[PDB]
Amino acid sequence: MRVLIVKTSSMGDVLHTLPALTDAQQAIPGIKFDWVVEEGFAQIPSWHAAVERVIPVAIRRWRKAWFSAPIKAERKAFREALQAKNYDAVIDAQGLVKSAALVTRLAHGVKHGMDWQTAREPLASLFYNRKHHIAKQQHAVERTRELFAKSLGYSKPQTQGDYAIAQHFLTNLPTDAGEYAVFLHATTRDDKHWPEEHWRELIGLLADSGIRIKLPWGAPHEEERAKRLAEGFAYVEVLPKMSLEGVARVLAGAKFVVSVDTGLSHLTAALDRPNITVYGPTDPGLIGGYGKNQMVCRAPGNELSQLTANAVKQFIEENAEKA
Repeated sequence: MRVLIVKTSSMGDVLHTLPALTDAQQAIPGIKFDWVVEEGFAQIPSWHAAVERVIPVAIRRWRKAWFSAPIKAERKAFREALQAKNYDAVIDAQGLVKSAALVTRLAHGVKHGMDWQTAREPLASLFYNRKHHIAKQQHAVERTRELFAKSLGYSKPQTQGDYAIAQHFLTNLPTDAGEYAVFLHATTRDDKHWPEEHWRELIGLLADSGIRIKLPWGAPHEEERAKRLAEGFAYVEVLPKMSLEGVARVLAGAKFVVSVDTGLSHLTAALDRPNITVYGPTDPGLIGGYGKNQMVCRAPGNELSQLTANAVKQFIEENAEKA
């Protein structure tokens, strides 16, 4: 059986889809999935054993010069790749009209997706052959697991979802795995960041522990902050720029992680690494991580400036058993 997955964006949304493939591979021996995903996240699906072909898209980039010869060429190559195989099922786990009309609609095979009552955008339901009702009030991971189970004819397992991508890295973990923690400081919005002053204080508190701390960056402003945080601490290192797979490997080797609500926090969760995520303006109950060793640290008044490093360390210490 070969199934096509349409779930292109939000690194977190892509990662939250992994447990459903695991369920499926366990219920349907031999099943393989092809996956249409945004180019920036294309490496993620390749880490799962049940994935065969990864078909990258770049909707936002293409949208800015849609009919230019270059993009025109890219899109043609994309449509040809997308329509090459006749699938036993196409599962749109995105539920957005944009991706349903540009991708799902063009695939060959019975198309499954969320119904009018439960799709992110109700109208998206019209592009599917099979509309499944997936209760909105549950974690995104469970919703996708339910969708796959309903689309493929098996009951969703009662056990904790398993992303099953850690095994891809365990074979080649960094030589210093377990000797360091990773602090994920970069995110998408001013108020979602934990003040640098606090990050530095937390780092200071771990000075005599013997632990090393590594800081990632992917953009100049992020590197600049990383350098400011590492300034003065010999046990802190600013990582070189790397691919998503590269940072995933670093995360795979971290004893634990402290992070803000950001894409890499969801990656950390997918790799089964103990993680303390600090929340302010965003609600963990609505958009938090899935993983069991994923810990939620709420800032007082949903204001991260109010979250002290002492509280975060105290938090790490009373949740140490989890880590």
